[PDB]
Amino acid sequence: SLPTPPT
Amino acid sequence: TLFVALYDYEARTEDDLSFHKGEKFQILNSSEGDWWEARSLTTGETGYIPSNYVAPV
Amino acid sequence: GGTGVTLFVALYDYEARTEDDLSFHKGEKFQILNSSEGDWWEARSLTTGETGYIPSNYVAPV
Ligand code: NA
Repeated sequence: SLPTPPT
Repeated sequence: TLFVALYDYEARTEDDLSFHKGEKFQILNSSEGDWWEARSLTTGETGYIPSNYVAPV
Repeated sequence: GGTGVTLFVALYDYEARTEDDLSFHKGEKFQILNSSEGDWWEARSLTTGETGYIPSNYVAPV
């Protein structure tokens, strides 16, 4: 349920 | 035992913290899954953070 | 925009959904090679030596 990093 | 934010995060739920890249945290509970309870060392606020957004100092 | 650390651990098992994906198990260690696409990262498995795509919300810093 973690966000994807904003990379 | 300090952790550091790798990225900014904007939380939209009541119990999740918003934070900026570089913000420092003490982890309070990592036992309940991949959202950890933490204290921001900027605000003193406690709430949940996504554990993939922070790394050990 | 990238990640300041480069050594990651899988939080979950993952089965490749395409030939250029890695499959991996919880605990597996990775070096990240390219994070610039966002949701999908290129990584090297430190178990197999193989390079391929991983879902970026499946891993966390060691
Ligand atoms: Na909040």
